[PDB]
Amino acid sequence: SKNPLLGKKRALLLSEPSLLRTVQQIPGVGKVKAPLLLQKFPSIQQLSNASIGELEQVVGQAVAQQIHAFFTQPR
Repeated sequence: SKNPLLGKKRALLLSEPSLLRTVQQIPGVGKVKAPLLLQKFPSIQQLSNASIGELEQVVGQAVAQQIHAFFTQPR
C-alpha cells in the first residue's frame, strides 16, 4: 500500500514562505518609516501588502507599484 506516485499531481499548497520578512526589505518601504507606517498598518505583512493608495501616501504611486508588484511577482 503506497501513495500513488503513478500520475501527474498538482498540489496547490497553502504555505506562506515568510514573504512578510522579505516584504519589509523592499526599497521604498523604509525600515525607518516602519514605526510611522505601523500607525496605519498592523504589521509589516499588511504594511507592504497595503493598497497602492496607502503606499502612495507615504512614498508615491509608482513607488507603491514597485513595492506592491514585488511580492506579487518577484525575480
